[PDB]
Amino acid sequence: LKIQVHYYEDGNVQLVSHKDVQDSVTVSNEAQTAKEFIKIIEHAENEYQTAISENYQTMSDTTFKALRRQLPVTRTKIDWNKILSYKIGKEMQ
Amino acid sequence: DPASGTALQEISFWLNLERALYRIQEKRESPEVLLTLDILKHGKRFHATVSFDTDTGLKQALETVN
Amino acid sequence: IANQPVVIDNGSGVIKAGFAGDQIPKYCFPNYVGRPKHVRVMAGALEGDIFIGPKAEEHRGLLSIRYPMEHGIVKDWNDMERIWQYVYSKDQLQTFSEEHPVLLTEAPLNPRKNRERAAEVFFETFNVPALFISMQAVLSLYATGRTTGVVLDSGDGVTHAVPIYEGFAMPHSIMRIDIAGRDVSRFLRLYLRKEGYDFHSSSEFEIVKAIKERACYLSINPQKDETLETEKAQYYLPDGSTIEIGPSRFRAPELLFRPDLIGEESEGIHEVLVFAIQKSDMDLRRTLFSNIVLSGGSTLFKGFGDRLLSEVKKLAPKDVKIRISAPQERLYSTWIGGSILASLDTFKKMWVSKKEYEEDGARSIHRKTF
Ligand SMILES: Nc1ncnc2c1ncn2[C@@H]1O[C@H](COP(=O)(O)OP(=O)(O)O)[C@@H](O)[C@H]1O
Repeated sequence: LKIQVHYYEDGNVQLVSHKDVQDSVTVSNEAQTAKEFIKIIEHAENEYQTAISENYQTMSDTTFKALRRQLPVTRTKIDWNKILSYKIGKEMQ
Repeated sequence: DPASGTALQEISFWLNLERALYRIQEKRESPEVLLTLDILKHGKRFHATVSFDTDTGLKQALETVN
Repeated sequence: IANQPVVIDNGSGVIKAGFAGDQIPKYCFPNYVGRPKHVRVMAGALEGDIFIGPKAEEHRGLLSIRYPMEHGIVKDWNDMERIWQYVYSKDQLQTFSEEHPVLLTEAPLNPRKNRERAAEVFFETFNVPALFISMQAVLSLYATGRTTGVVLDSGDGVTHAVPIYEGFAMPHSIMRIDIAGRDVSRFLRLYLRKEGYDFHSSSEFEIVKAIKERACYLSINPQKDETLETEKAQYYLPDGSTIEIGPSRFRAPELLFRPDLIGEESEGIHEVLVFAIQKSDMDLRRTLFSNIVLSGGSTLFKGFGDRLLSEVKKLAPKDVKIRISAPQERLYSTWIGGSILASLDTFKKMWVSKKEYEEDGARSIHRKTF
């Protein structure tokens, strides 16, 4: 189930994903495996779309925090006047 | 002012500064002054010791003089 | 330029001072002011009215000891001026307040007026070349040498926890309650009255402090020990009497872990630590739990650290290494940290010059408060 989504309003963003679904069932009958094939399909697709949405939900604090935090670990802004004015004590350990 | 006075006065003034800063280095290198510095170092007071060479602009003055 | 920075560690109960670079504070004495109560009759008596330091401690019976600072906030500035002036006297420093920059410890979350009027006092009556007000937790961590960790202090009038990350003391996680040593002594006085022994004189409250300093401990189980009758050890007064304490020795410092006994909606020390840690970045909780430093004289009770460990384990999440350090200089932690901080070359750029104070004013201090 490969997905490609592009968005470029005042920028550029591309979502590329796929889930290597793997499932099995014995071919019992035709109508049974037809709607059962749909059962596996509805399962994996509802699962996959929902999971993708929640991956978007947990992205401000996990993925981005792997790249760039929203706020530093001190949870405050930067006193540029402090860093430039004097060394924070980094020389001392 | 670099143009204050005649040419020989300004040129001789830079010469005077050269030998005078060397005399300041002479007064700096005496063992009595070093003894006072040793007192402040042995007494764990690093302020006057480090400032004796950094706060005094004698080092940079002597290097430009040289 | 000046001679050397003087690290004056304040404290609502014990002021501590000395020059920077010193190993231990050479000058420490209680932060009280005693003036006589009786009548001068015989000539040749103790001349002078206000006494501070060892002389005020010696002739303790005559004085009417009061404190000018309470809960890290100065209530009387005249007595504080005399105390600071006493620090610069011939009995303590023998120097002048014109050739020494001053490092000044100060408790967090205090009013702006403390820094403002204290700065006026120094730069105007003392005319110090440079003043620098700082925190106390930052100094205690500098004294231990490590750099990231919380600091749990409980001096005489305040108690707080500061999660420090490499020197940047996180200002959004400093919990602070006002239940410290002096208040524990006060509650101990109440319990001594309930025992039958009365101590109410101002120069007798100090005896109550002495009892707190050498006859109290912390029970591990707070209730199991209350349901038993202890050995009821005695106590010798300076007078020579005898006081059997009993249950009024473990419930007295119990106040720090439950300020319900004093009737207050504040929290215990353990809750101050856990809230100070939990109101921080989730990525630093394990590092903060692995580095807790105690300081302040109220952390000297018997069984203090052990009970703190038990309490924190009850509040911390499961299987997180909790580690409480407790150096041997909890009384001198902030002062030793001041000696390390002010003895650096960056301190020249870290203070506030007198010229700057005359130019901008108090706003310059709040600007360069860190
Ligand atoms: N052995 C002790 N046990 C319990 N409390 C003590 C002991 N020694 C001192 N104290 C209390 O601790 C206080 C000292 O803390 P202090 O140094 O005043 O902190 P700060 O100086 O930051 O106010 C004193 O008021 C005293 O009441």
